Amino acid sequence: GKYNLILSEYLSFIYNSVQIPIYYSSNSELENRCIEFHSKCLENSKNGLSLRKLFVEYNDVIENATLLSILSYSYDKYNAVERKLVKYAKGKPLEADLTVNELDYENNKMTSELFPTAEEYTDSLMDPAILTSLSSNLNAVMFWLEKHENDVAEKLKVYKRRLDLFTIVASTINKYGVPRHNAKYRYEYDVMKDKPYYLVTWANSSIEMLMSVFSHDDYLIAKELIVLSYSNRSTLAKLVSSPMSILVALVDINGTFITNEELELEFSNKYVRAIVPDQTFDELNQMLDNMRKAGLVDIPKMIQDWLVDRSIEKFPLMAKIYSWSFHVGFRKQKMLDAALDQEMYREYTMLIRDEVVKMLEEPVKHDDHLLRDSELAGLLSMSSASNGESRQLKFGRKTIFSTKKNMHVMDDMANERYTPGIIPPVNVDKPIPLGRRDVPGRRTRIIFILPYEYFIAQHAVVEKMLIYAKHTREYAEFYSQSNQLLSYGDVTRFLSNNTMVLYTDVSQWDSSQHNTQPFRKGIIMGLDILANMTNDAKVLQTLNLYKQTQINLMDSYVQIPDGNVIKKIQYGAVASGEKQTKAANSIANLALIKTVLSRISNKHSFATKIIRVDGDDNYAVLQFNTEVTKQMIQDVSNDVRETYARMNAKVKALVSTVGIEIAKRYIAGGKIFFRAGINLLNNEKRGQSTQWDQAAILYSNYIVNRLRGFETDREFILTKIMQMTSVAITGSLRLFPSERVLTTNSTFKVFDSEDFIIEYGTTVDEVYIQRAFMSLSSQKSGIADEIAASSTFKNYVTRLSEQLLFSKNNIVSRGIALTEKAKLNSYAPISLEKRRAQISALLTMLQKPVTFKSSKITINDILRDIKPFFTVSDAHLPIQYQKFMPTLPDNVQYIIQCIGSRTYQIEDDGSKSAISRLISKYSVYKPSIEELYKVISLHENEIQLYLISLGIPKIDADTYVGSKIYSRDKYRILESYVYNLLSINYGCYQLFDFNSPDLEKLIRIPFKGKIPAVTFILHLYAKLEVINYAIKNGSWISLFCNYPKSEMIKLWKKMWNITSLRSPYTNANFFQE
RNA sequence: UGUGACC
Repeated sequence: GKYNLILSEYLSFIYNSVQIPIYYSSNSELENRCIEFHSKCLENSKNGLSLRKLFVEYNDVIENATLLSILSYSYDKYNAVERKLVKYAKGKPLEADLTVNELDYENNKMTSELFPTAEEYTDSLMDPAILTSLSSNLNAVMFWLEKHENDVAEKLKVYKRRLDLFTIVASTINKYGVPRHNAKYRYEYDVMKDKPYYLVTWANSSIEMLMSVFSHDDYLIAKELIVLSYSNRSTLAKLVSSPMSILVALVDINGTFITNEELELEFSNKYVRAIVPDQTFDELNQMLDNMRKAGLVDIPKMIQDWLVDRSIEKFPLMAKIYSWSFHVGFRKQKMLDAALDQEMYREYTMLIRDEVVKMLEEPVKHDDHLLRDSELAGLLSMSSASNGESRQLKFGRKTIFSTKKNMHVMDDMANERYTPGIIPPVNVDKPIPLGRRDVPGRRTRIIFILPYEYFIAQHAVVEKMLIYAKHTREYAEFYSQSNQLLSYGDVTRFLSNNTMVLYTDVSQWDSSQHNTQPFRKGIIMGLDILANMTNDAKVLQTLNLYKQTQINLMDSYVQIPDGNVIKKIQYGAVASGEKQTKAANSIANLALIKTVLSRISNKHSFATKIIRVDGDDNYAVLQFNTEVTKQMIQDVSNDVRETYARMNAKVKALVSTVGIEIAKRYIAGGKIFFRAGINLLNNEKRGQSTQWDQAAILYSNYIVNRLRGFETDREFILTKIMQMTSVAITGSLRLFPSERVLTTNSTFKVFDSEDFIIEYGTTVDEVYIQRAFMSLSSQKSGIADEIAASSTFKNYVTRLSEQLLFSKNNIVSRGIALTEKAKLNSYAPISLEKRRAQISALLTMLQKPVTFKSSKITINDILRDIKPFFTVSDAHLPIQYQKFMPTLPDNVQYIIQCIGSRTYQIEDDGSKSAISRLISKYSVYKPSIEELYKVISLHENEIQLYLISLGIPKIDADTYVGSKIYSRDKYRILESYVYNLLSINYGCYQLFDFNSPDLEKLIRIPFKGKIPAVTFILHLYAKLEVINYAIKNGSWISLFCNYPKSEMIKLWKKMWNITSLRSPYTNANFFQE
């Protein structure tokens, strides 16, 4: 409940010259007492009278009623920031060292010096792209500095380390003033021309870093990064994190977890000697020197100290730096520079061609329907993103312009222009428009925004490839339902004194031009073989059109902006934007390592324990018939880089016997680590989400970092959420939502009152509000209705339906309509109509919570039903598992030491249900977990129709609707749907083994009948309650269940009428991965 | 309609 208190200290800090608490209650009498109180407060305020008396008079409302929101009548003029900052600006401002960055515009020159005129200006290279101001970040940091002014012992030392660093930011800002943002949180020319171009963005990164400082080591790290980053905006992060790829090969393995035959983590007390050739030490030194040459002092020393003994026990500091390096910010170059950098491949292409065959051989040979109706599949999968050009579009009786793909496909069909048979050119005549990918530390990469003919032509084939990968282990990122802990265990598995692991970053090869030929050619060569495997007109065309996208891209041309002009240049590299990007890249990176290993074999003899491709890295574990020596590693390493060299691939290739480091994960000393570098106060690009949506994403980002090892003070995050979630009524009237409003599991949830613990309403008031918010979940959009009524639209839906099903529709048809009415949301005009409505709705809600006919059941009610039938009792669980993920907080790690961990994702889509597999053998349709959920619960005769209506043959549609399987699917669907509503795959829970024998011990559930649905939810509700108590208390409890039999039937019914909830918190989790 | 692919 501490949020509602911290909220007032904040407003009482920001505004000084009133606050009007607004309460509400599910109880009539108490509510009028709330209504009355509100009034008297407004009135007294509108007379400068003390509210102290009303707070006593209505002591009842303050005690039993629920805080809904807080009114903020501040009559200043959004200033304060100006004044406030001076106190902290006593240090000497920083002076940009305009000689550190190559490209001139990467140096912190004065804005004007980069853009002499307002028409030449562009924030494109510094835009924080977030819906929160720099001004407020400042306010937030001082608010905290104040609150912890009079701290003691260690807490003070945290304040002192921060008071300093914040001076740097303050001193440097005051020298130019505080940049003022506009209605869209953008920094325009007038305000930026004076201050250094990168002032704002750098402020954001420094504040975000200093607020995540605790230990003296943090302070040392923040300090450096904050100072060097004011001048270096391009090599800092790569410099500060480059060493880590060598360090992993230094720490010895003294016990680690491995993967067993059941594909699960298991402890192995073994020892593996880290063998490092001297040459490696030189490389690591050159890296330490490079860091030094760039100003770096403190950080290099830390790695040097650690280098004396290299103890996995002191390694934590190395990982801390590795994660901090990213918080410097994103490297946003100019489209042109980003794009500018861009006989022995016989073996390499032969592999790409064969691998492409293995993945479609069966699908093709058996005239797979997916491949036949590939075009239709492409249409249902179509998104609402960009097609490239802004077309003029007429809908019904309205002429509007859009770039959306879903729009262009409709308008084009309604005019005979729809022609997926013809795959448009992407050469000099029709240059490829470009997109960009920005990341911290790495250089900017460009992206192709190809026309939809390309998606449709690739969709089906790519989905068949992803399936082959799903059950192929070399494809780490696609294999089974596996998470990263399984990949972690596969490496450590064969590590012994007679084997060495070989990791490799191939991100620079995929972008190379030397690659584009063997690539496309290898695929095409494969598509040919496949074509000579069938005679199916449908299959050969879908397979033919795919061959055409590869040929059109062999010689592509790109539209690179160069100021306010769009130069067209011939691009001879494989960029990315295709449907086959990830799959093809994986196929390629794998064919690569296979080629390298095969080559080096001629010299040395080894065994291939494992080969893996995962994103932009690939790796292998080799076994030798003798013991590995520092001289053997060197020899293998040289011949590997040398092999990569003869292919003209600029790639980083290292060799060790204990660790590996790749973009997604890194294994040091037998343990697993995940870079904690998600930026908080700066975003890659601007989307279309709301501030509320962004508040949730910030918190979501907070959580992931925190689990990964980088923690930002939770009071700072809470502060930010207060700013971002507020709503202005007028210019002096600002409304701030309460803890109950922002954390309750509703459609407006932003974060969990307690980290790592998701609560569900267990009080009438909580339920009250919960039902209210839903009442106004989805809002209308005029523009959306108009277009949802237009001919071109209805014909699209209709045309899609008539192609899919045979008999009647409705369940499916009502779906295709909506799925299409939603895609119109990417269209800003509609997006904006929606928000405006949400705000007014929410504006009147946090003013006097409306009514609601309820009648809708949510996972909340199900649980609130069960709760009362469980008896708690103190229990004890000893710690038995050793820590394998060192950065985890303590309360989360404890859980894992007691109950264990898992290496998989709990099926939450229902794809493993027989019915879903049936509909896949005959239909290109894909029902969601929520549709299968409603379907499976229909009367036997209705299911038989649905199936046959989608093309499922009677012998099969009938053999199912009765079989044991059907009855089963019923349970498995609901199981999948419920695991979905409980976020068993996100946050903290995704880590925990919910089938731990140790955990099962603490759950005593006597069967008083035998009805699966009820047995399931009771056990789950118990496992969650037990784990939550442990997450909050550090101790365990045992749960006993005495749930009646007469109740189990009432429940079972509720169970099948659950409604899913949509919210910022929910969408934040999906946005994660 | 300051917007910019695959996922």
